[PDB]
Amino acid sequence: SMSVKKPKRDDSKDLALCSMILTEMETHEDAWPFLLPVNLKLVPGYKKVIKKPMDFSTIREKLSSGQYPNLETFALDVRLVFDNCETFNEDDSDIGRAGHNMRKYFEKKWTDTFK
Repeated sequence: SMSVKKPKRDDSKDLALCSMILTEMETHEDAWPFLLPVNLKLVPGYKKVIKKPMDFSTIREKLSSGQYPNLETFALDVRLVFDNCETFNEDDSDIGRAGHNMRKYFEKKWTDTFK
């Protein structure tokens, strides 16, 4: 509260570390469904159903231009990628499985790096 602060958790490396994690996700063999925004002109249903589209290129641009205020808003957009994927894709499809694999991969890097 006013003039009463918890000790300062060092956040000065967060940008570098989120960038490293994102590189690792970009270079995963199962990243291909997530590298670019879904083409809303060419994929029936996507625009109406998926209220907040998100992809790794869009997260990379946001990260590079100071549009994440903290590491939690970064994790929210990564999870949005996989939450959208589960919304639109069957679990037993190549893309559905890719999204599960990537989410697992992310969450381990996240825990190991920050928790």
